[PDB]
Amino acid sequence: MAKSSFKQEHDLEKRRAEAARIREKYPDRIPVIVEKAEKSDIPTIDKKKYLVPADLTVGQFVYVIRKRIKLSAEKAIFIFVDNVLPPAGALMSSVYEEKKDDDGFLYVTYSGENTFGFGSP
Repeated sequence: MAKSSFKQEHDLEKRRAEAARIREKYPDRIPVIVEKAEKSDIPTIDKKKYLVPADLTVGQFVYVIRKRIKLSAEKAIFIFVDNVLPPAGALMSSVYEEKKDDDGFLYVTYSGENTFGFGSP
């Protein structure tokens, strides 16, 4: 209902392994799986999945998306997961190991705001 991707393509072995493999490896980079929300209207960003360092926060991950993906000036991005709205400033890292975790891999879903929805080509 909230996100849509991994639920269609399950592969814990991959998530679990890559998760513990990285935390054991050294980089300790936050595995972020960006996915388009159901009511998402912010298309352009190559979401899919990619490992992002834990040396940053939630809003930093947002800063990663940097709302430069055909986004508007005064506007920005917004993430929804499991019907939530992360602290966007906390710390995807600590957070990853303090509240939200499934194995070590982090799954997120992006969504925009009053970005694009007027006239399409």
